[PDB]
Amino acid sequence: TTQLVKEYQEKRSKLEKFMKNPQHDASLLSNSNEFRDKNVEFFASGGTRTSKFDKLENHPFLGYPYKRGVKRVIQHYEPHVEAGGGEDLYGICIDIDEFSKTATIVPITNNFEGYLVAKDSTVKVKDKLIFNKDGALEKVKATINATALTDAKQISNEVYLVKVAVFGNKA
Amino acid sequence: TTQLVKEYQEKRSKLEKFMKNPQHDASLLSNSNEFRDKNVEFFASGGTRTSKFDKLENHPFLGYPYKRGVKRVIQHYEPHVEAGGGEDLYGICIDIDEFSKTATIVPITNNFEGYLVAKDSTVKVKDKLIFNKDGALEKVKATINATALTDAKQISNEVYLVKVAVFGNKA
Amino acid sequence: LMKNPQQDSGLLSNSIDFRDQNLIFSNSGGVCTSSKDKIENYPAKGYPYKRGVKLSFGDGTTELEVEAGGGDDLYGVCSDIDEFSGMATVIPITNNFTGYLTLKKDGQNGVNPGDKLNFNQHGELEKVKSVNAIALSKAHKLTEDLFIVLASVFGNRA
Amino acid sequence: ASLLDSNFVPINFTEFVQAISNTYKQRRIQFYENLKR
Amino acid sequence: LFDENYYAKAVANIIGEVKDPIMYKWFSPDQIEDVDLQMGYQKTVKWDAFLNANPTTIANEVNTISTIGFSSEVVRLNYLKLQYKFRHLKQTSEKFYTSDSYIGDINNNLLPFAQAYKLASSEIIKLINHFVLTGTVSIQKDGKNQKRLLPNMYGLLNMPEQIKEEVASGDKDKMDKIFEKIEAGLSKLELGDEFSTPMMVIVDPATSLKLVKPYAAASSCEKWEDVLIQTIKAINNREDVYIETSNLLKHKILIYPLNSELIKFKPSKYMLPTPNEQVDKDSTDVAHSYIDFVLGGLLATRKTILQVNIKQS
Repeated sequence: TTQLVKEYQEKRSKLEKFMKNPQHDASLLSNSNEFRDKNVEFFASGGTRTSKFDKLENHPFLGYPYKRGVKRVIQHYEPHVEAGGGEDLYGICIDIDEFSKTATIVPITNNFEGYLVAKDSTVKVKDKLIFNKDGALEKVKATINATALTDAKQISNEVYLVKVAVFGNKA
Repeated sequence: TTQLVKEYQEKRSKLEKFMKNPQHDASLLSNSNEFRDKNVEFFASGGTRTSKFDKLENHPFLGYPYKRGVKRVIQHYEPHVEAGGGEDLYGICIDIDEFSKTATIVPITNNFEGYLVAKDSTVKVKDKLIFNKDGALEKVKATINATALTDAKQISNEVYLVKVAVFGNKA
Repeated sequence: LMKNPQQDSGLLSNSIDFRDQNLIFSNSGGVCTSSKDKIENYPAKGYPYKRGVKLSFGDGTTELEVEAGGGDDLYGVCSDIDEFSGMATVIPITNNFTGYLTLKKDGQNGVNPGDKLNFNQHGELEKVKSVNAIALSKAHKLTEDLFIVLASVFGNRA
Repeated sequence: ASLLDSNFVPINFTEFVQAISNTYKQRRIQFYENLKR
Repeated sequence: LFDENYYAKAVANIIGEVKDPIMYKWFSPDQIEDVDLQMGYQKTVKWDAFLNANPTTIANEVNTISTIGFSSEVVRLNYLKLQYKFRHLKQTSEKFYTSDSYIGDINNNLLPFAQAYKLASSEIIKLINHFVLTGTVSIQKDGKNQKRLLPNMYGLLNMPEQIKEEVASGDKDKMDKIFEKIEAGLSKLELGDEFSTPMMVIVDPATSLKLVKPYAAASSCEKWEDVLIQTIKAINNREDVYIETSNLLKHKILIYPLNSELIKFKPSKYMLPTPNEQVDKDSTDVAHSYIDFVLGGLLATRKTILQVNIKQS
């Protein structure tokens, strides 16, 4: 029984690791009065700078494409969006809603500035970045032009957020 | 992701199997308009026939002693009831509040008539039963006198409920 | 040897602390008492207070009485005595009991919680066969020859 | 709705209990009003 | 009701004689807020904003602006309900036990209901105060044989994720070593921007006596107490500091702020002792009654309480 409870906690933690805003019950109030460095978290949806004339599209998704580059996949149901990069990149997922399983995505034709998932912590400022097969940004044949604004910041065992501006496709 | 969700489902099912009233949301209602054989359930707390002058004692419990014979184990904290039988049998657990983790026990000095967990589906009517080390009833060193009133009824792979009347100790 | 001390006290009591203020011989009844408990009273022979009792039969002119005893003749446990009327409150062996009882002044140091107990010829609990009694605490000494212990009695065994 | 008011007369046990909690609250308020460190 | 339930009437008359708990002195008036339930859990949500980037200059025409985010945290508080039973005399039976100087049976330790209730209420309040300060329930001076409680039920002394300091056994009498640890604990405190708040100190009497000694060669016109007051004022931005003595503590010092935004006490409105309507009655003169009280409702922020334990081994 207790072993089952421990295993349930382990699997719950593993599942909550891959979540935008996992719901947890804590016995204490965490204190973060310092207003600096209070925005680098996995629940910070959207972008650092947002324009009123930005184009947002909601699509059904497979897997967890949050804060990753997405590509359209056609299968009977409507086509969905799956985390991926390469030459098949369609856009980048900036928001997610797990109840309706709908991802809010900015098209590749619209420039973006925000925190995105990086493959590892080998990314520095002024570095050319490419979306990998998993939709994560890796240091550099780049079809798009994405440049890192900051260094990779680690929150979880594999969570690496990097501030990146994506402004179209190369030639 | 998907594998993590599947493991979460399996762990949740295994944990909720050992629960008096697990909370499972269902997509549709069930039909139970027939008024017969609705009492053989794992959530049917209490006893089939209960007297106004029965003695009930609430104790903290370790493990899951629901519908099982309990013994007293002393540890620093107060003594707690644990699922066990043999010559250490103090009583039988008839109810559990999981929020407070408190089990209600009828002492062996009092007589009880109700459904209890059986070792396996090898119990027939008019059989002498003994409490094992796990607090489960097994077919016959019978220090107590318990007789089965019905046959073993199966609800799950290991959930076996049998209607037994326990009326004290032998000599 | 009495529910209340025969000798008076020269001192008032200090009602400040609330811990360990229950290990007194005047504490009658059980620590946890059920409202559905069967309570009897009998004429008392001797002082069977806080002791196991057995039925005592005289010549026949007078009714039966209860005396401190145990073994094969255990009828119940005395939990209270009214001294004016000499009536001993007895809880039958068929009823569950939890409270402080007299402990034998021999090996009282060896008594630990979770130890099996049985009544002796004088109605005193002793470490062990036929009566289900388990110690819930250690021996508390109230007098050079008086030792009490928290124990639970839940009927006879096979 | 407090036990301090003599005019108050509870009708049932529930009103009696509510008056008790109100009475405790008023005493706690009164204590802090007259507390000086 | 009072014309029918004598026991309810008796409690109403005797309720004024019960003294207020001492725990009220440990908290500011703003730190205590009553809730409405008896047993279960409550959830509190705290909302916080954050700045996601540098602000943008409003020059000429621009539509790209920086963003301000939000986040929330939820904290679950577990409550509990407990009861006690006490015997007393039946109301009609009092006249047969009244005496010139007292009412009751001395030989058998039986009281009228009013007196028994007042004494029983006082004992319960003492246990309530013990739990609030210590977080544990026990009736042994040894402190063992504790009643296992629910998770998310902590007191000031057992609150997790707080700063704890241990003074070595050999330095139990060395006041300088004691103050060395307190300063280290005061350094590790994290009050955020709410540091400008009054503070409260709780000490056992043995530590209290050590404090009133002159401050240490030796000096005069200054005590160890004042040295502590100055040291605490160094971190609370020269705010008021209060010291209290509690016999409940043993060789332990408690420091926590008096800001509701950091530590808040939210107990049930039925936490204090309350009579029960169920009154057992028999053919004899002995009756039984029940008293109910609720435990739980302490909320505190992470790393805002300093706990100094002086090892007396």
